[PDB]
Amino acid sequence: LRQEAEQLKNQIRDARKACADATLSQITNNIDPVGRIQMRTRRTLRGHLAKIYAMHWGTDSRLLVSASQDGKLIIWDSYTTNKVHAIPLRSSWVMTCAYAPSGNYVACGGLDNICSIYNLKTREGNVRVSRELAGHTGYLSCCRFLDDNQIVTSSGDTTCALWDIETGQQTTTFTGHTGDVMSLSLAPDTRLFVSGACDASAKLWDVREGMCRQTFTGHESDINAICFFPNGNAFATGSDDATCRLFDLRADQELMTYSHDNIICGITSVSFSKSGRLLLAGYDDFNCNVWDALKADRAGVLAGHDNRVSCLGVTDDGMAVATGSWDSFLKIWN
Amino acid sequence: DVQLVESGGGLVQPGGSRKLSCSASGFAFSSFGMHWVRQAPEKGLEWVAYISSGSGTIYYADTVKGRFTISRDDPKNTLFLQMTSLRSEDTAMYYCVRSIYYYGSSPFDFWGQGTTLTGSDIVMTQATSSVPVTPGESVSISCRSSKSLLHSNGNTYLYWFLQRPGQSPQLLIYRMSNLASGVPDRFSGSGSGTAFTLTISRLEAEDVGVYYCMQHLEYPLTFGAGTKL
Amino acid sequence: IAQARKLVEQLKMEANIDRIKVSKAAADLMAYCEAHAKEDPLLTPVPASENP
Amino acid sequence: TGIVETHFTFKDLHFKMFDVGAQRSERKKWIHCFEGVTAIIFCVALSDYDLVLAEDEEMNRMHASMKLFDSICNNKWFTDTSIILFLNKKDLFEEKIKKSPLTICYPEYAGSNTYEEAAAYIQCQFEDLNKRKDTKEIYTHFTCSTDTKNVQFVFDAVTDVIIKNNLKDCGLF
Amino acid sequence: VCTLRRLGLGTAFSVCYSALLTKTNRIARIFGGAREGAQRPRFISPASQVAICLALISGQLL
Amino acid sequence: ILFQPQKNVVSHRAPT
Amino acid sequence: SAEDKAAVERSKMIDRNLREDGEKAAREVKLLLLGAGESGKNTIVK
Repeated sequence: LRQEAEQLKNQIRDARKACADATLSQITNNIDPVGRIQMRTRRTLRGHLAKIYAMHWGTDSRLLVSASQDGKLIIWDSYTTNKVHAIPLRSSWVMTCAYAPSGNYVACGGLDNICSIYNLKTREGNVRVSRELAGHTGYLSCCRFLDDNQIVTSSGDTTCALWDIETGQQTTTFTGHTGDVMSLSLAPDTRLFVSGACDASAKLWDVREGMCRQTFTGHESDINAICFFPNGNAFATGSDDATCRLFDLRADQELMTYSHDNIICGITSVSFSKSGRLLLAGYDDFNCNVWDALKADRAGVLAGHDNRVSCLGVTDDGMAVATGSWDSFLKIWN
Repeated sequence: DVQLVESGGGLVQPGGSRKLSCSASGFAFSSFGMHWVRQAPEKGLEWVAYISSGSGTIYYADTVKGRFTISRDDPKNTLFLQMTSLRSEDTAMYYCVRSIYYYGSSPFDFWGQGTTLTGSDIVMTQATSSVPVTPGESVSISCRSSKSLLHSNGNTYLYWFLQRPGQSPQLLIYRMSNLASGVPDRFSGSGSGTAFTLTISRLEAEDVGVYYCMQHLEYPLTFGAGTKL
Repeated sequence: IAQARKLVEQLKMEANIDRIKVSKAAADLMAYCEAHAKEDPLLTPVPASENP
Repeated sequence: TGIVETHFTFKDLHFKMFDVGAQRSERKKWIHCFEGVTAIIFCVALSDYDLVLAEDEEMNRMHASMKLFDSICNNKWFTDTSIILFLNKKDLFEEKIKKSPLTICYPEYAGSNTYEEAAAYIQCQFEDLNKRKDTKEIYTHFTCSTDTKNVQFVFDAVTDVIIKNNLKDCGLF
Repeated sequence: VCTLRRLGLGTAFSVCYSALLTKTNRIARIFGGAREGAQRPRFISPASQVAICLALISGQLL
Repeated sequence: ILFQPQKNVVSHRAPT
Repeated sequence: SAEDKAAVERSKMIDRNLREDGEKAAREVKLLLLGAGESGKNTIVK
């Protein structure tokens, strides 16, 4: 019962306090901040005709895919800014998109509880639907490609399930969290997809083994987006209370909090850079923001979006960041 | 299944001419560019004409400029080609070619069965005409061009075909560094600027054929001399 | 069964709390940023940008 | 369990209603994902002003709709869209209008249970919840138990807001 | 003075009678969208109407 | 606007 | 710039396809059914 869990709840807090007393994440205070990194313009990709919620890059940092309410999934390339696949979409109420690591498949999901899989490389000049994924009652909040065959996606039914595109079935079910699950972020090791659920608690999961090893709490309001640090030693979680945090893996606790007095909005998307020193943001004031994770200070502010951003992505080789604004504009800032 | 069987050209006479009809099956014709290729009984391949998607762009060869007319029927999924005042040099067997153009695409990846009809351009020259080969050996085929094919975008325009005896050629390597779909990983190519080579290891019995190399920079589409293997 | 599931799940975090770091987590992120500072092109402008 | 978009066309205008509700998630996470809509339709059961939720045992069936209706109109997302009101099963309501006192829903109401009179008070109680009503319009309708002629009203209701929306941007209004 | 007398007389009776045409067209087209539905007609905007008003005026200048 | 104020009424295409 | 020119030509064609679908999507009215269930929603959708 809850009486037994009370002792366990207090026991883990004592261990967390011991780690919190060892360091303060500000012992150095001499990280030599770069300063003004104001990347301005030179990318004004257009083509959509409705609101945009997702924008995912490729492994080669060449192909960019975005999903909109118009029911048209479009694949873009930043270099030549010309549309390559203006493929149609069965569901108009979509909220996420995914791009295969091998550059062969894309995924879409929305309020219809369908995770459609499309094969880009087909010997017919037109993509087809690989199969229809069903089994969720909530909504495809965020979808990612675990590999070329196995994928992991979120749902609005507090259930994250691994999928098998070969035949179609939920190999594993992770229905062990109360709030709503909003987004997930994978790992280069292809083993961790820590959640960004609505109840302000990030729960870690293990691929092919249903279990939770650590839960990260300490956020107010809701959580809308989550990222993952490149080396796997930490990750950043974006809450809806205009606050950000950096949850370390070994420390398993919050060590930094990024929030200014004047700003009160929320985070809709967050993503690290290659080095991880500079962290981007998703503030809802019709503009994006960047925070320096080294000096714990704001590096700069960039704007130019008529509507507030909804998606954000950093290329795997850097030197390009895209913003999925609610307006039908995607800009790669450089 | 993809079928590009073409019906049309046969016995003709000087002055009189007649048209071609290439029928599509198993694929979307409206989203593909289409090409025609001549093969003389004693010579190699040759460009004829090209129709883009939606008939938005029209091209013709110098030898048939103002003489041949190209047209397509997207609803009928059939491709036509009008001919006027056929000459003796036009006596050759025609090819129907399927192609698409986008980032990462594989142009000239499928060819039709084929029917039998009875200066500024970049010069494609192959110094070798034939090579005796044995199973299990390694052979290198060198293809050279009069103009460098390396564009500022960082990609070159090289295409390779293998002439099976009695059927249509098949694409092997496109852009000199990408293998076509269905082609084994054994086939490979290398080059820089104008000295392009193709490397084959562990020769098999089926590997016998004639290799042709093309260029696509600008648009003087010409075929190579052809090396017999 | 909800109470039983909650208590059996709680011991996993307590058991995982044994593998805990005091200062390695902070040093690991700082070392990674410094080591990969040259590789990252966002912090330092480059003259050979692929998106001009 | 997802939403259902039904098609129906009348008088040379195509309509695509969205049956959103089966969704049992936050809803708010996709409430904003249902904007740009010209108008919304709110269905109210007239013969529910007495019924009380058995599980809650404290919240009335009609009073529960009052909280939902107030939240929908008062949010910042739906400030630029009109409201269409539908009343269902008036035959049972008319039968219960005297059988069950209007007080059961409106204790303050003390007027004769006469349908015409009661229907008037409950209709006026729908629109007095929004803080701002200058840019908000409500098109109340009574429909029917079979609702054979309700298609004409919704066709006229959208036409009123289609013209109004166009004039707002053009500055003519 | 003689040069702009022809310009002055032509433009004044063209500016006055072109704004009325745009106003009548804008009202008629907006109320003429009964056949269509839930869509915003093009060229009806405060910025676009000024430009289209000068298009008819500039025709007289030519 | 001036001679008879206090009206300030403009209406849409109202059929009822 | 040969294949790039053809790629731009394909982009222009599918740009028109997206453009023409914009009017069709905008030519249809959108209505949202709201309220508690079993309150008459069946009689207005059948």
